[PDB]
Amino acid sequence: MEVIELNKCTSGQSFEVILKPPSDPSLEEIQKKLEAAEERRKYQEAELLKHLAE
Amino acid sequence: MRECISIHVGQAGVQIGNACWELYCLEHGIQPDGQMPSDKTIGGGDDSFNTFFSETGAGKHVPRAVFVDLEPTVIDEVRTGTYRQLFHPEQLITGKEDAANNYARGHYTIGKEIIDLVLDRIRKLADQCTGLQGFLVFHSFGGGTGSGFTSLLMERLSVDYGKKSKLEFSIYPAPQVSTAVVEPYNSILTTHTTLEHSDCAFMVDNEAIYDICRRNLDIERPTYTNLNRLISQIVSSITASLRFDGALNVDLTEFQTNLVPYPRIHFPLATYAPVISAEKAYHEQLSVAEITNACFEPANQMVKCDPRHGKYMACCLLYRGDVVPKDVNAAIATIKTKRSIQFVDWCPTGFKVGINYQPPTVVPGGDLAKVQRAVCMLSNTTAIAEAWARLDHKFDLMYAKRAFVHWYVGEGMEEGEFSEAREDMAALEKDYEEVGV
Amino acid sequence: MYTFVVRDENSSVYAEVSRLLLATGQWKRLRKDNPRFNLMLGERNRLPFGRLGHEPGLVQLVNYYRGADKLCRKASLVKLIKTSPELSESCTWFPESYVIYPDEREVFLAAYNRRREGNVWIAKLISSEASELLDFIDEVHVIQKYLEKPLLLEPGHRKFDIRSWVLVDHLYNIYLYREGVLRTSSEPYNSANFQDKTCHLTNHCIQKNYGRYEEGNEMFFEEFNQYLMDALNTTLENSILLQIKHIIRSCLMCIEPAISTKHLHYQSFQLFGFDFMVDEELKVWLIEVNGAPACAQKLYAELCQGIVDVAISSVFPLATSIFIKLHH
Amino acid sequence: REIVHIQAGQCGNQIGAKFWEVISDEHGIDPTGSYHGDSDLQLERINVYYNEATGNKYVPRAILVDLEPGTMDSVRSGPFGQIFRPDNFVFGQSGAGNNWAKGHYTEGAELVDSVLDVVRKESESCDCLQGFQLTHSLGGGTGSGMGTLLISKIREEYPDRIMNTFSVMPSPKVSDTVVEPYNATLSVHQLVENTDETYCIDNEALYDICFRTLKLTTPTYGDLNHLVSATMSGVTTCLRFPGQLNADLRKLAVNMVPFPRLHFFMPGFAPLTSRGSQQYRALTVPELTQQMFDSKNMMAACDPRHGRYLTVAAIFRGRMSMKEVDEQMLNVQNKNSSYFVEWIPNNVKTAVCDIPPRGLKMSATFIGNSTAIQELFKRISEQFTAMFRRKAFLHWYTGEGMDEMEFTEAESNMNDLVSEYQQYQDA
Ligand SMILES: Nc1nc2c(ncn2[C@@H]2O[C@H](COP(=O)(O)OP(=O)(O)OP(=O)(O)O)[C@@H](O)[C@H]2O)c(=O)[nH]1
Ligand SMILES: Nc1ncnc2c1ncn2[C@@H]1O[C@H](COP(=O)(O)OP(=O)(O)CP(=O)(O)O)[C@@H](O)[C@H]1O
Ligand SMILES: Nc1nc2c(ncn2[C@@H]2O[C@H](COP(=O)(O)OP(=O)(O)O)[C@@H](O)[C@H]2O)c(=O)[nH]1
Ligand SMILES: COc1ccc2c(c1)NC(=O)CN2c1nc(C)nc2onc(C)c12
Ligand SMILES: [Ca+2]
Ligand SMILES: [Mg+2]
Ligand SMILES: [Mg+2]
Ligand SMILES: [Mg+2]
Repeated sequence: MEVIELNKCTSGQSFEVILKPPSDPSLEEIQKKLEAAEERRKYQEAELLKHLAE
Repeated sequence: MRECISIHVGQAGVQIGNACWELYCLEHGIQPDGQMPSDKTIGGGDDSFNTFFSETGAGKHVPRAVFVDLEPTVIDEVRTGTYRQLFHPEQLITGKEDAANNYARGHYTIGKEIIDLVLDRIRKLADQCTGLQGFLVFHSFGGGTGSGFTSLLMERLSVDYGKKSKLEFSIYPAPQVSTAVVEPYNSILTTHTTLEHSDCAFMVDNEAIYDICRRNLDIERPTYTNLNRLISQIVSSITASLRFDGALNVDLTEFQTNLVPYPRIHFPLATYAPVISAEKAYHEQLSVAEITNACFEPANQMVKCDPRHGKYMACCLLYRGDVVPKDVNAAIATIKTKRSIQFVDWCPTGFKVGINYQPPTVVPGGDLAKVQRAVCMLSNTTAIAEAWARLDHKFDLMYAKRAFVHWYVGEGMEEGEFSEAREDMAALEKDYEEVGV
Repeated sequence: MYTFVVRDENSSVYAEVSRLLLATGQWKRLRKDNPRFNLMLGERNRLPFGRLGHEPGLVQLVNYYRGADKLCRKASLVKLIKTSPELSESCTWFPESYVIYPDEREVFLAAYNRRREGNVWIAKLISSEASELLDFIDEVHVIQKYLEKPLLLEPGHRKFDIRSWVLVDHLYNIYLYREGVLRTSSEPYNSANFQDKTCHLTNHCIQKNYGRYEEGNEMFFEEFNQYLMDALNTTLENSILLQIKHIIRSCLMCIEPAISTKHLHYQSFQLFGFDFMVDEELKVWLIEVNGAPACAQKLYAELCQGIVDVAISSVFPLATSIFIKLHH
Repeated sequence: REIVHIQAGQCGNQIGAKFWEVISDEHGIDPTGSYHGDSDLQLERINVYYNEATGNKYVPRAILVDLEPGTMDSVRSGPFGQIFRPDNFVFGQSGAGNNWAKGHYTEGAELVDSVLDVVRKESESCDCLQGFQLTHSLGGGTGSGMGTLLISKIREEYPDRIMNTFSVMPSPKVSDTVVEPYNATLSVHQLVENTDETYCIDNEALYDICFRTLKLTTPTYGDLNHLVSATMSGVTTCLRFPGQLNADLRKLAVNMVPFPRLHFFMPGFAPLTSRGSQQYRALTVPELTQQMFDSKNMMAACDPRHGRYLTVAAIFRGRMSMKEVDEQMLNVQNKNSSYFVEWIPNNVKTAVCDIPPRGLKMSATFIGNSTAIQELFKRISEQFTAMFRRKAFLHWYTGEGMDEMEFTEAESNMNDLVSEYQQYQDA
């Protein structure tokens, strides 16, 4: 077991033990998708109010 | 010194933030009014605790936190609770009606109304930072706000703070304490939209915390207060390196560097020991070996799974209390011979150890007894994919009948986002299996 | 009542376990995809162990040990024996084996060259020339030393293999069913040619001379013990069964840390089929371990009843033992 | 999170008046609107159903609607009559004559706009309005015909609020007129499209419970309404009291209604009690759970073993072991798992409130979305077709402007509702 990079201080210690070596979307696109969904809510609400008008 | 901003979203996020910040004040010696007598640099300073606390001219130490809920009653308890003086009113943001356990309602309908307000309140804390390093986001997978509004928040934070790291503390849904049937929908949807925006996420299955409270605290019917005090201890172990002197995980970047070699596979498993009941009259204090050995027992993990049938990519041991490196190596030597610990071939087999001499702090009157030494192990094992398998199975059962889909479509969401999100989870499940065959 | 589901319709052993459970009047069967079960008689491939033990208010149990395939695949069994110090490369009861990919190829040829200076090997199919077997492989495999001097029953000059059924419960007790079976070859053992392999392969499917000496080419311990006394002046317990009990215990104690469900959120048991080969000197060799074995018709009733008593009713109790417990 | 209550018709106002009597006693409000209770839990969510007036008075957010003055005069004279805001009494004079057409198209049309003015006045005072709850019968004329006209017009003005109803189903066992299957079929067509949650209170079930179980030989409407007010109290417990779950109407709809048209719930209650007689043995938690799932405690005459539970809500009231509740609730699911759909994981959620109802130490209320409720609509559809195949009694309706085609459409839509429930009973 190799113990490496041992650092000590008043608060404690740290080290590493090795046992074996190895073998996006822009603000524009966000605003558009949020408005596309609000459009779909307004369309479904208009279809409802049109149905109630009949 | 580099500052970290914590963001608590939804009921689960806010209430867990209450637990963590109460614990932080006890550890750092900060009174509920914000005063900290041990701090001799009045009005400022770049000490390690200044990563989480700013300072006023009068000497108050204010958390670099913001609480946001789409409904007021939970944050209203913070506005009137024991630590009401601690927070500035501007960093406590409430709506008027919640997301009704509906991801699409929290992301699209209500989220759009309040996203710009939160981002400017977040901006007010960032301007107080000489070198902001990123954010710690607390939320639930199952809640409509915790899932819906967080994924919208994570999207915008990548735009406004591109060079910044973002760590998640996510509450995985558990039927024993959840009162919503659509949590698998919200969980998959929020994981798909957030995945590329989070650098490292620590999942916490409420089923695991619940059972730990029953088994090791002898609490017959654990409440959120029981769960959150225990969760705050684990969170405190994970963040302690950011708030204290040391050389391991000193910045948010080091979390991804030490625990996440693959961007998509960024869900480390957390194991914690010992959890000892404060009502236990006689208790034999456990050794370094006994508590290090407990880190490989599935009954002590934040997510129930079997690391024997997976592979490790990284492993951290974070000790609090009377611990010296000599005993850790002696304990790791014994454990390696008696347990199935297998690393992926392209990774070195080993452990990064951090020791903080201050023993774990327990809130007075809580359920946890004070111990002489404790440890939190962060291990990126592919065995955590079992939690995705469980979640995706429940998702597939409901979605096959399109049950409850109409609630989401009626909020402006398109049915395709369900399958699109599920497809991503299908890819995520496949990556884990590649790495861990 | 207790609840169970059946996800392997092709299992002859657990089909009988389904009937015996229903006949108690305290077990109700559900549909395969119902999660609110106490017991799962699971599929053989891609069993979803990750979904077990997450139903509140239900103690869940499954008839397979996750990770036991490391012992029940020919390639995995060889790797396990050569790498585990509990068994070591100098294991005296496992034949020399090498894994070949169509690999230890160069290490194998070193043994075959020292064998050039009995060099019959099996690949899994029998051959005496190393190059011929390798040509067959390409058209994963393990090559193994073919035991050239096996114990032959008389009358007949016949080859055989011994199958032992072992049950491992949720507590990791190791129970060896007292009734084994000898799967015999009805054709005399011919050492002069290995291309004709009906006298070498003792599998039941190979036995299409079938049934001459004993019914179904199956000899049980009652008769085989009596033969060993009259012919060789010994008993089945002393000459063979001690080694079988030693091999079964050694294999299962090796993988116990990797498959045990002692501190898990679900439990496991599993029935295994160990296949042994006895040589000219009454020495037992392990051939393979079978993870989903079938029983013999005479023993189906008694064995499946014992699976319920020891592995199922021990966890879900109701409202002389046929097993030998192998102590560890 | 305020709720606006509406009660329409004879039946609507009688059960509505009983509902306000029961919950006013639970919240400690006296017939004059003064609070004389002991626990502050009684007022933490009092704003959901009560407006706070001058002098620390509590006025129910209730609107009382009828086309006759008879029943509403009885309400104003009743024990809690003075608690209602007098302006919220809105009534005509002609009546509706048990005629769905009069309530929906002629007589009720004259009166509906003035009801909507009172509704608007209550809504504009609301901090954040959740939605509306209506109490009515479906077999009469005002509650059935005008009630569904109101619901249609409330949805037009408040399209993003929750519409919840307590709808009483007619039964020849307790029958006023032969035209009740006509009125019910016309009304269910409206309820399918214009409500989010409907508690199906079947008068057949209430009669059988009174007769078979409570041993009442000749039940009155007062005996039936005792069961209704107990159920209405129980299903609104989580809306009125603080607890682990601070529930609202929308979260209830989101979790109970997996398909929009299938939002008709079977209410259940335990223990079953007759008024004026108190039983002194408190029930064990195993007994509450067994009885609340028993068909003999269902308020809709449907055999739950003939269908499958889509979703289930259970609310326990009293001081009891929440662990024993979890074990017993899990025991019912694990022991009858065939009757709960496998394609909605964990579809039974439980809530606990420490305040028991008046006169009980422990109680349990059941809200089931079962596919067996098609039996109720089948029953009403059979009685409908029995008369409609001969166009019998149709002149009462065609004289108010209606066409036979409208009856044909209503029959079809309900028969579609029945077949839709049968779709998920096999899956
Ligand atoms: N550990 C823990 N889990 C919680 C807590 N509160 C809620 N949960 C879990 O979170 C899930 C529900 O999400 P919530 O946070 O309550 O909902 P929300 O984020 O506020 O979103 P909405 O209420 O739908 O607007 C359930 O699975 C609960 O079990 C908590 O305080 N601690
Ligand atoms: N090293 C060896 N020496 C001699 N015979 C051997 C041998 N290895 C295998 N055999 C013969 O081959 C026969 C079948 O081989 P094997 O048991 O590996 O195939 P299998 O797995 O398809 C049958 P099952 O699964 O039922 O045990 C055995 O019965 C044995 O007689
Ligand atoms: N459960 C119950 N049902 C009632 C009550 N009053 C009337 N009904 C039923 O409601 C139907 C009559 O409708 P009703 O409300 O009286 O006529 P409306 O005033 O025009 O709405 C019949 O099926 C009655 O059985 C009551 O107090 N309780
Ligand atoms: C089928 O799953 C659910 C069923 C019901 C609910 C929820 C989930 N979740 C919720 O937030 C609201 N809710 C409830 N609403 C009301 C008005 N009364 C209730 O009594 N007990 C529960 C629980 C409950
Ligand atoms: Ca300072
Ligand atoms: Mg919430
Ligand atoms: Mg085999
Ligand atoms: Mg009447």
